[PDB]
Amino acid sequence: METPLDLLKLNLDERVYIKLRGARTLVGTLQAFDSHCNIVLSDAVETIYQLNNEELSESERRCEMVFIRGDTVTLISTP
Amino acid sequence: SVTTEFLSDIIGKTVNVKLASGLLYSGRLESIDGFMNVALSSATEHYESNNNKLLNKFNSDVFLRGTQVMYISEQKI
Amino acid sequence: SENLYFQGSGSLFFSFFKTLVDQEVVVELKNDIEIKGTLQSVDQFLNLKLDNISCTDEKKYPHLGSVRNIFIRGSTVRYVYLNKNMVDTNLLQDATRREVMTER
Amino acid sequence: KSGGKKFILELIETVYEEILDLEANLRNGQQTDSTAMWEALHIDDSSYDVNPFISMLSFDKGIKIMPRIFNFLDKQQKLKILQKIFNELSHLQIIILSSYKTTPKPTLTQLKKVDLFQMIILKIIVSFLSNNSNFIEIMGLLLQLIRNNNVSFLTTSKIGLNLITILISRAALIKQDSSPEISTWNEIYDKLFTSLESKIQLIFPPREYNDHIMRLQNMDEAYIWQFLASLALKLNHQRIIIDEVRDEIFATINEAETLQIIYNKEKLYQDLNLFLNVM
Amino acid sequence: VDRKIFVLLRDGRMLFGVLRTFDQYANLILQDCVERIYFSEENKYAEEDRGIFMIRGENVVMLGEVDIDKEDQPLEAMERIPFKEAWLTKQKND
Amino acid sequence: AILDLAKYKDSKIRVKLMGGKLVIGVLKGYDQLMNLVLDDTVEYMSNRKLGLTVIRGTILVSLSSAEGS
Amino acid sequence: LPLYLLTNAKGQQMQIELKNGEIIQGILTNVDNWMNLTLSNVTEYSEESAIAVKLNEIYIRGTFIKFIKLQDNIIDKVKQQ
Amino acid sequence: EILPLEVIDKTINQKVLIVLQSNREFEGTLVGFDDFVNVILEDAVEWLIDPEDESRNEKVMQHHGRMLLSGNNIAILVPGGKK
Ligand SMILES: [Co+2]
Ligand SMILES: [Co+2]
Repeated sequence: METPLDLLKLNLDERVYIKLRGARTLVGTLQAFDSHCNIVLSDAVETIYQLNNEELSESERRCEMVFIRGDTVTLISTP
Repeated sequence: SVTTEFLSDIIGKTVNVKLASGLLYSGRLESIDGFMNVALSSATEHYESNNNKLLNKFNSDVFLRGTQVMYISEQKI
Repeated sequence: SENLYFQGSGSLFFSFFKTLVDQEVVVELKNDIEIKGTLQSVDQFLNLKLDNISCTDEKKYPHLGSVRNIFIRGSTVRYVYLNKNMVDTNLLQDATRREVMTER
Repeated sequence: KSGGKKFILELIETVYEEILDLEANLRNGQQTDSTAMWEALHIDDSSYDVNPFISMLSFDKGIKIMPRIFNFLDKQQKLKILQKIFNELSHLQIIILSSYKTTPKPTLTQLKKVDLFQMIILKIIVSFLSNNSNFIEIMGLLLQLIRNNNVSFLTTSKIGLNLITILISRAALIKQDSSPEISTWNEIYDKLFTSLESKIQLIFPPREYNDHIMRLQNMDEAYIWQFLASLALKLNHQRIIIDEVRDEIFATINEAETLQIIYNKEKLYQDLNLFLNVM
Repeated sequence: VDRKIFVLLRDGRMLFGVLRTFDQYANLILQDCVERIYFSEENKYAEEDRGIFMIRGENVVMLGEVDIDKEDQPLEAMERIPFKEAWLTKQKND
Repeated sequence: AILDLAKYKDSKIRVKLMGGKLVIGVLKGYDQLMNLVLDDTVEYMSNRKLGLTVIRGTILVSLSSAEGS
Repeated sequence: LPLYLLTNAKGQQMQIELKNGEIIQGILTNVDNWMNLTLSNVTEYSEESAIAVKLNEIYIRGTFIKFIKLQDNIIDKVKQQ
Repeated sequence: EILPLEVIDKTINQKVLIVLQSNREFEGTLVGFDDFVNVILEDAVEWLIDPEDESRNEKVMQHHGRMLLSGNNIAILVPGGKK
């Protein structure tokens, strides 16, 4: 019932899924955020969707700790 | 205050929220941050039309960026 | 009971980065460019100045041998990669909850 | 989580809020407003199938916030919580995960979460039962665990099995001086044994289990032997124990089927030796 | 705050000059700017002069101080090709 | 403000817009923020007359006279 | 501060590029607090065309300018050399 | 003196066509708007538009009920609805 941010605050220390505009999605364990949707992830694994010569391909990276700037964020939900 | 009045009485209805990416999310509207951040339960994902390939279905609450919302509409049908 | 990841209402990530000053981080930009370097300062908009950089050359990229320090417009950053040692994750969640408490 | 997990996350963040103010009230404030925080734990509230505290005790940030929450608590509130953990011990979603019976192959993450609950909650319970306990209240805690669960189910769980060990050991470690209590203890002890009596050596985990854990890292079963040593320390009782576990002792001593990396065989002998040195 | 720097812009073009009155938003005013394009894959490059440049802050990606002279010698072993070719090549590359 | 719009009344209006669109028409009215009312308006295709329109000032990128109308 | 500096470069001809790649070359006649420009003698074109229509006059909104090239200050350039 | 919000005001409860910066427009009955020019449409038809061929414009949805179109992207408002 609280603003969508509060629901996002419900997910702290949990695995979150974050969607970015540029055909990239992340799933990881959320540690912090502000109202601009800037985010710190603690054990995320990124996955990138591409267009290569009429085939869909998906490479992925993982890292221990990453700040991610909010203005790229298009959606959030549980893994 | 017609717009704020609109978000009030649409809490709980099923809607279509299309982003600037052209992506379209449907399910039940319960947040309306007023930066027009939206939270939806039972959200489905289609590219531009309900008639297209289901790209993703969500089984928990979805959070959507207000800066990216193009429109919100009831999915009466 | 006041922690370092917490100074005031709307300055969360600013205080967070101010905590990372003088630490070696790697910044990746929206255009895919990655820059390894040492953080020397941040501002309220999260622009970064990196000292003593090291880099991965690039297709679009011409390499300037004399450059040791760069200014980076915050609005062009995608990621800032860190190591787990640099952050108290309990505290980073705590101060976050205090801010949300305030910001509502 | 019978509840929504929307609900339990609310709860667990409300407790996080309330304890964030109560800690923030140390700039001077009327500090003990814990009467407002406690009501969020729902310990008293038997309005659910599983008590909402036991539920949020399943989540990671729940276990992580237990030492702080115990700081603003008052024994008989602390005792009320420890009674709630024992009374519904078979409802803990981390009793389930330590059990080989229910969670046969536990993801590395789930192994971690078990280690966490171990490091945090046991410390609390081991401490509270040391600097803050009555013998008769230890009886109460123990008896509560017995009468409300399928004992020996718990013996499969690292957490439960270790828990049992703590109750018993600290109890019997009251050998110091200063009656009916002694009479009561015999009655409980006898009552516990029965359930185990047939099913001891169900304790020791299946080989596949050990194989799965072993593949994920490097099996330390010192916690099992430390338990069997604890329960022994009731003469016919001593006999039944050394009986059903005998072949496992015979297998474990045969386990040292290797002599001559610098393999640490010392560890395996120590566990069994800790048992036998005791009894 | 009178330094010679390079700037890379959002569209991918590189400007070089000496800065003034910059960074309140990082919006910059430069003198004697040069747009330089590199292709290391063919040992070529291209230039064209920009006298006084004013830049709106949302368009800068990054900037930093350079020593022009140290960077010249590499310039030397490469063939300067026409600017037009580089612009057309660049559109091909991007 | 900076440009006094009174001078273009019922004169051809050529109007560029943020999204790539160009619009031409005769000025009928305005606001302090350069919201505009245009009559007889033709919009241009970037990789077509509808006549009556209201243009948002926030989206305005350039304006000038056109011999066109 | 940027607006202020440009306001001293007032009255001189220049070539200004907008956010969408259109180039406007003209004579600056006035400037305001919002980085608005008068553009008194204008010709308008694309980079593709520069490397194509004149209308005598144009009004441009400050927040949409990407950058603006102003002409070399003759005395300042000679002092540099 | 004719003022843009007033002309637009005079269009409430009439058919109206709303065009975005991109090649997209929504036609429907305009219910109301605010200071930030967020616009409410009723039973809106949604179109994608082909710049070159009116035949290749594409009708993407018929909406029913009211919809809120965020005023971020609104470029053009047409009273009478794109006759
Ligand atoms: Co990436
Ligand atoms: Co064994």
